[PDB]
Amino acid sequence: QDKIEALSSKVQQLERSIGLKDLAMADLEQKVLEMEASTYDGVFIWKISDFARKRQEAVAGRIPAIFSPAFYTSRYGYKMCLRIYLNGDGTGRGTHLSLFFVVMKGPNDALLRWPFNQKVTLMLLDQNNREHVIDAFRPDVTSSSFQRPVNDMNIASGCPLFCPVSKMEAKNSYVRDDAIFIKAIVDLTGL
Amino acid sequence: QDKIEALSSKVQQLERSIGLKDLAMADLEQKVLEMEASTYDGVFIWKISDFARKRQEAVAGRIPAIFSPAFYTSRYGYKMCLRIYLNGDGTGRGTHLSLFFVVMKGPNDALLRWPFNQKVTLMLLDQNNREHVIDAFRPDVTSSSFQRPVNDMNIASGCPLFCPVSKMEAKNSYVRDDAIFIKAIVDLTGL
Amino acid sequence: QDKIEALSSKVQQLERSIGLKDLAMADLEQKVLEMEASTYDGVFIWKISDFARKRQEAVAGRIPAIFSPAFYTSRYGYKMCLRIYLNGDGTGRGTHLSLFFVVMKGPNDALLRWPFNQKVTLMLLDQNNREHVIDAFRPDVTSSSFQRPVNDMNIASGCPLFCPVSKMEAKNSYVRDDAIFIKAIVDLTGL
Amino acid sequence: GQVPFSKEEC
Amino acid sequence: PFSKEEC
Repeated sequence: QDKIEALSSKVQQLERSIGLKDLAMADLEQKVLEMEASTYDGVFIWKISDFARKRQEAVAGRIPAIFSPAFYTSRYGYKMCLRIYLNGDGTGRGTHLSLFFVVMKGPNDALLRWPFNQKVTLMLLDQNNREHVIDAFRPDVTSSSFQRPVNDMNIASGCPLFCPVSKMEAKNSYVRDDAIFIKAIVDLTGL
Repeated sequence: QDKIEALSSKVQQLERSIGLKDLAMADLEQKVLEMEASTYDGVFIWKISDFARKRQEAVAGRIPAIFSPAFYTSRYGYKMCLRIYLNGDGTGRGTHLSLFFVVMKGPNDALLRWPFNQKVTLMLLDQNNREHVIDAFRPDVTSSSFQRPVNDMNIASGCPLFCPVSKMEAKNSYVRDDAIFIKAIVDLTGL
Repeated sequence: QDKIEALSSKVQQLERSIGLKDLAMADLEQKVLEMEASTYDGVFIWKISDFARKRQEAVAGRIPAIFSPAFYTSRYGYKMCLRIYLNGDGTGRGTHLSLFFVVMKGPNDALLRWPFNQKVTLMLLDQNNREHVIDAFRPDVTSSSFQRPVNDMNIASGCPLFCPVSKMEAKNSYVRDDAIFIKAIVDLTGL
Repeated sequence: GQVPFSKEEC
Repeated sequence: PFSKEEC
């Protein structure tokens, strides 16, 4: 009667202790991965593997968008990430590959100037280094995308008509080994 | 009764193992947090969060001083960290925020010149970027603080009267978001 | 009756779980160690501790060669590591410490030019900074060691007669505190 | 363009 | 110079 409950008690407590562990670890893993991808010079190269599958999940509406890992303008600069719609968003829904920029809440924001006002250049690399698709934009100092973060992420903004889909879904040099490379360069003028 | 005995003893060694996993896990998280904060160009920005809570543990003498993560002068240069007493130490006990510099035992100390002889500048950043509290010092070559490390950390030295406590326990611009930023700059002349 | 099994079972689940956990924990600690050692400027310094023991395992033929952690030419450049034979290889077996360069399969290999054609410099550091042992080579564009990696690592290539053994099995300044330091510098011309 | 302004996702 | 593979 007491022999059973004693073992049972231990059982529970043991199962609980084991759980609070995997949670912190699943967490720590995510942290390590993020650190592995970050840069601190405003230049970021994002490799998106399993393009075919991710390309489908977007057409089938299962997974419309994907965020990229975060990167920075400098060791203690702004925090930013990218977001892509493999089958278009807004004026690009179903016809283009829509790509956006995202200002994030960083650890040093209180030491930075707001609103964010740096030029941003986005590229879809040609793995045949012949013709990289490129586009750029300057932030609208009045938009709420470039205002100091109250939330983890502000509203994204960028290029809804960044690149035509057909320019992928055929014989091209942007998709090699079922993966594409997106590149972003944040102009550092005045920083 | 060997069945229950076997079980009891099994749970015991099992419990003990989880305990070991916990120590390794914590040991690994500390590691990761340190890789994340480290820099290799002699410039470090230490953000102390939960300032009020930490400021209070200091007054109550529950936790007198705190160490900052480590940073380096170059990818393979000296290893250093900072130490702060939020409620003072020595000539500043109870009246000043005492900030010190610490030469640690680095993995490449045998390739470096000793004693440590680089100018060190320390700052309390004003989050309005108007007037920073700044001070600096050149190492006393004869002191024990700058000799090649035998232990993990040499005896710390720096500024006992770095900044007046009242300069913060009131309306100020150094403490914002219940945090303050400490910046250190190690002159690399001669390296 | 069954209650006894009702525990031996879960307790068997827990051990299985706690067990499958530690493996992941293993891979995580390895990832963290790799990240801790990598550089992205083509300059790498490898500290080999427990030199005597590893020197013996080499002579006794138990452990003929050791790989070094991986480093890079740039944030998104080639991935590389070093391989050393403490008691020699080929034309250097038994008489010289042999040091080779290894090209590994990188995350961005699709964006890089092949074959690998950079000048590589290798050094054995004098912990007295008087006379470092140095040697360099240019890649043989026709060797398979510098073609785009199909496997995790290509055939190593470098200096079989990098440094004479006697030059350290005696009274020298290359071995100190039972450790030596190897340095690698990849010329970045053209990148 | 000079400065195409960015457009918010939607 | 030139490199030599390991044997």
